[PDB]
Amino acid sequence: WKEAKTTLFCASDAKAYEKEVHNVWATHACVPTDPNPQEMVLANVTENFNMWKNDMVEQMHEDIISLWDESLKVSFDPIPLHYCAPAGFAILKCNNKTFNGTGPCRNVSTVQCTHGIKPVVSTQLLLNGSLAEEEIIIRSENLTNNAKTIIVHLNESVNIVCTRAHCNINESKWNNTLQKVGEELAKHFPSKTIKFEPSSGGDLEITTHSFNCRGEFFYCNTSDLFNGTYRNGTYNHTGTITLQCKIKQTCNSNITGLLLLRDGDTETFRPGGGDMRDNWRSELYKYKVVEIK
Amino acid sequence: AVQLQESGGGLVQAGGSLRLSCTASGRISSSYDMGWFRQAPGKEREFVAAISWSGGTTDYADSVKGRFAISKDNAKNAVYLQMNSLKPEDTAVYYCAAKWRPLRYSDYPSNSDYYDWGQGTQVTVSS
Ligand SMILES: *[C@@H]1O[C@H](CO)[C@@H](O)[C@H](O)[C@H]1NC(C)=O
Ligand SMILES: *[C@@H]1O[C@H](CO)[C@@H](O)[C@H](O)[C@H]1NC(C)=O
Ligand SMILES: *[C@@H]1O[C@H](CO)[C@@H](O)[C@H](O)[C@H]1NC(C)=O
Ligand SMILES: *[C@@H]1O[C@H](CO)[C@@H](O)[C@H](O)[C@H]1NC(C)=O
Ligand SMILES: *[C@@H]1O[C@H](CO)[C@@H](O)[C@H](O)[C@H]1NC(C)=O
Ligand SMILES: *[C@@H]1O[C@H](CO)[C@@H](O)[C@H](O)[C@H]1NC(C)=O
Ligand SMILES: *[C@@H]1O[C@H](CO)[C@@H](O)[C@H](O)[C@H]1NC(C)=O
Ligand SMILES: *[C@@H]1O[C@H](CO)[C@@H](O)[C@H](O)[C@H]1NC(C)=O
Repeated sequence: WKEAKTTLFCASDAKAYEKEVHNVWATHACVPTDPNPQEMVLANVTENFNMWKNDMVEQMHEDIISLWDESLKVSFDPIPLHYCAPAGFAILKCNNKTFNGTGPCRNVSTVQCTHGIKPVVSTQLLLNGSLAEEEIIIRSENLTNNAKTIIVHLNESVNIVCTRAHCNINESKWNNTLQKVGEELAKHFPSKTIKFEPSSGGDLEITTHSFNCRGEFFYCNTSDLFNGTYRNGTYNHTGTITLQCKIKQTCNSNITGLLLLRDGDTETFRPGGGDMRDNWRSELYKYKVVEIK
Repeated sequence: AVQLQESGGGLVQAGGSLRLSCTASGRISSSYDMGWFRQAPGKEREFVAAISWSGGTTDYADSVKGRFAISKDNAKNAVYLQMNSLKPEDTAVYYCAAKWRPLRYSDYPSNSDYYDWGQGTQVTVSS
């Protein structure tokens, strides 16, 4: 029960016969998972957490880097990956579902492995992740610093399917989402108008919504999604909303989070991304590593 | 991830030249960009140069185009910045950086927010 750092290992449901790339990297370097769920619930116990300084994020990063590197020296469908604590250490799991990833958490649990997380490299929006339970969440190291990213957890899933390109979003689901987000931002930012506008500039992956499907890279136009005013009340001003994807040479998935950036009478937020570690921070906000005392 | 260490900084007379080097620990995979940044006294950090790890395509800040050259040696996991015709406005701490871009569409390197960072090497250009 002492906070520390140590090398972790991965658990896979990998099958040796499958030639899918996530399998072949996992078969070699991920040990078989444990059927026993394991659990150790605690309560009225407080531990400080900081999702923005967690070495667990860096460890998944270097694995996926090596995964992609050795994979692309065709199949490509990720596997949910479990990251597990070694002997002498454990993983603390904060349980306040209203937790924002920083400060004290009064409800913890003890696990030796993580929940299944498949690695999905993307920008602007987080896909196939873990939905936030109950309320929608807002996470940043410093909201005062415009440069620091803002991760928004989705408590209601929106299905997204793009085929060989265009993308499909139900307007009813999306307009629900933005109204809440701006309302949460209205709590975090006073009196200020709160607009959503597309990426001002940068690389193609950041300016579009980029993702990989079955091995082919898709970059989708986001000017249609980020186009609203959402002040007192709500209002979206764009043309089911459809986005334009560029193939470079279908996927049934659901969005689970947002990535935003603020410019510094109105406060405007734009889609972002790039550091795939923040994609990993979306699924690792709960876990911390401690040394058994 | 990649651990970076810069070298080569120091004092140089106006008009002189200096070559900076940066080597990582840890293998650099095919989708990385490597770049150089600098921070002058009391000023914000700015882009200097970048190079694509696999393709070798370069980009230079307008302030340094012609005067600096970025190069690489993949076998050594090293990147270099040859600085010629140095001027007092180049006095700064120079940082080497890496940016993993697995979803890049082209080989052209970025000039935006790099995510992995070295400790810096100081370059002082005397008037
Ligand atoms: C602590 O977490 C457990 C597990 O979710 C929950 O059952 C319990 O009600 C929580 N205690 C609180 C919120 O006081
Ligand atoms: C999602 O969070 C918002 C917070 O404003 C809440 O109003 C809404 O009911 C939640 N949806 C759920 C729990 O399905
Ligand atoms: C998170 O909650 C803590 C209180 O526990 C607060 O101090 C901090 O400002 C909050 N940060 C965000 C990004 O919500
Ligand atoms: C956030 O604002 C500035 C960064 O722009 C920093 O100096 C300040 O200390 C930060 N405050 C908090 C509470 O994070
Ligand atoms: C998205 O499409 C709009 C309209 O065609 C265009 O103005 C904008 O530049 C496009 N952005 C990208 C990143 O393709
Ligand atoms: C809502 O309208 C009032 C005036 O009726 C104004 O003073 C206030 O700033 C507005 N709030 C927002 C969040 O737009
Ligand atoms: C909002 O959408 C309309 C139509 O899709 C477009 O003409 C307009 O430029 C968008 N606003 C932006 C990109 O700021
Ligand atoms: C999301 O999961 C589905 C099946 O669960 C898969 O077919 C799809 O490729 C996944 N999407 C991404 C972006 O990994």
